[PDB]
Amino acid sequence: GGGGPTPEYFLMPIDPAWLQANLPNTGKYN
Repeated sequence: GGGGPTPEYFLMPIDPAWLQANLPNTGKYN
């Protein structure tokens, strides 16, 4: 989760919101 480049499973940060951030913008981070 978050908002930036690179897929979420590189680092796995504690964003709780991304799971229903229902724009085409799941699965990446900052």
